[PDB]
Amino acid sequence: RECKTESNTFPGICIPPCRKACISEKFTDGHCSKILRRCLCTKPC
Amino acid sequence: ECKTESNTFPGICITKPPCRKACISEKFTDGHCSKILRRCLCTKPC
Repeated sequence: RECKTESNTFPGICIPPCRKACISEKFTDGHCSKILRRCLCTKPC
Repeated sequence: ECKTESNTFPGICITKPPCRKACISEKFTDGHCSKILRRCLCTKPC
Protein backbone atom coordinates (compact mmCIF):
# COMPACT_ATOMS: atom_id res chain seq x y z
CA ARG A 1 0.00 0.00 0.00
CA GLU A 2 1.17 3.52 -0.78
CA CYS A 3 0.09 6.13 1.74
CA LYS A 4 -0.40 9.70 0.51
CA THR A 5 -1.17 12.67 2.71
CA GLU A 6 -0.49 16.39 2.87
CA SER A 7 2.82 17.54 4.32
CA ASN A 8 2.39 18.99 7.80
CA THR A 9 5.54 21.16 7.70
CA PHE A 10 5.59 22.45 4.12
CA PRO A 11 4.92 26.23 4.08
CA GLY A 12 2.44 27.82 1.68
CA ILE A 13 1.63 26.81 -1.88
CA CYS A 14 3.23 23.94 -3.75
CA ILE A 15 4.38 24.78 -7.27
CA PRO A 16 12.03 19.94 -4.54
CA PRO A 17 11.07 21.84 -1.34
CA CYS A 18 8.02 19.58 -1.02
CA ARG A 19 10.06 16.40 -1.43
CA LYS A 20 12.47 17.78 1.18
CA ALA A 21 9.69 18.52 3.66
CA CYS A 22 8.14 15.08 3.17
CA ILE A 23 11.42 13.20 3.66
CA SER A 24 11.92 15.29 6.79
CA GLU A 25 8.50 14.01 7.92
CA LYS A 26 9.75 10.44 7.37
CA PHE A 27 7.99 9.90 4.03
CA THR A 28 9.97 8.80 0.97
CA ASP A 29 8.91 11.44 -1.57
CA GLY A 30 6.74 14.51 -2.12
CA HIS A 31 4.96 16.18 -5.04
CA CYS A 32 2.62 19.11 -5.70
CA SER A 33 -1.06 18.49 -6.40
CA LYS A 34 -2.39 19.91 -9.67
CA ILE A 35 -5.61 21.57 -8.49
CA LEU A 36 -5.19 22.50 -4.84
CA ARG A 37 -1.43 23.04 -5.16
CA ARG A 38 -0.53 21.34 -1.89
CA CYS A 39 2.57 19.40 -0.97
CA LEU A 40 1.61 15.72 -0.82
CA CYS A 41 3.89 13.14 0.78
CA THR A 42 4.07 9.48 -0.22
CA LYS A 43 5.56 6.39 1.42
CA PRO A 44 5.06 2.63 1.59
CA CYS A 45 2.73 1.65 4.43
CA GLU B 1 -7.33 11.74 -3.36
CA CYS B 2 -5.14 11.49 -0.31
CA LYS B 3 -5.39 8.10 1.34
CA THR B 4 -3.59 7.00 4.45
CA GLU B 5 -4.06 5.02 7.63
CA SER B 6 -6.04 6.71 10.38
CA ASN B 7 -3.69 7.79 13.15
CA THR B 8 -6.28 7.87 15.96
CA PHE B 9 -8.62 4.98 15.13
CA PRO B 10 -8.19 2.31 17.82
CA GLY B 11 -7.80 -1.34 16.90
CA ILE B 12 -9.13 -3.43 14.05
CA CYS B 13 -11.45 -1.99 11.43
CA ILE B 14 -14.56 -4.18 11.70
CA THR B 15 -17.19 -1.81 10.35
CA LYS B 16 -16.84 1.48 8.50
CA PRO B 17 -18.78 4.06 10.52
CA PRO B 18 -16.37 4.31 13.48
CA CYS B 19 -13.48 4.51 11.02
CA ARG B 20 -15.26 7.22 9.02
CA LYS B 21 -15.80 9.08 12.30
CA ALA B 22 -12.13 8.89 13.29
CA CYS B 23 -11.01 9.96 9.82
CA ILE B 24 -13.37 12.95 9.85
CA SER B 25 -11.97 13.96 13.24
CA GLU B 26 -8.54 13.87 11.60
CA LYS B 27 -9.95 16.26 8.98
CA PHE B 28 -10.45 13.78 6.15
CA THR B 29 -13.86 13.38 4.49
CA ASP B 30 -14.35 9.61 4.66
CA GLY B 31 -12.88 6.38 5.93
CA HIS B 32 -13.12 2.69 5.10
CA CYS B 33 -11.75 -0.64 6.27
CA SER B 34 -8.96 -2.23 4.25
CA LYS B 35 -9.93 -5.65 2.82
CA ILE B 36 -7.45 -7.91 4.65
CA LEU B 37 -5.35 -6.17 7.32
CA ARG B 38 -8.57 -4.40 8.16
CA ARG B 39 -6.90 -1.12 8.94
CA CYS B 40 -8.91 2.08 8.98
CA LEU B 41 -8.02 4.13 5.90
CA CYS B 42 -8.88 7.83 5.59
CA THR B 43 -9.57 9.68 2.33
CA LYS B 44 -10.03 13.27 1.24
CA PRO B 45 -9.58 15.59 -1.65
CA CYS B 46 -5.81 16.82 -1.89
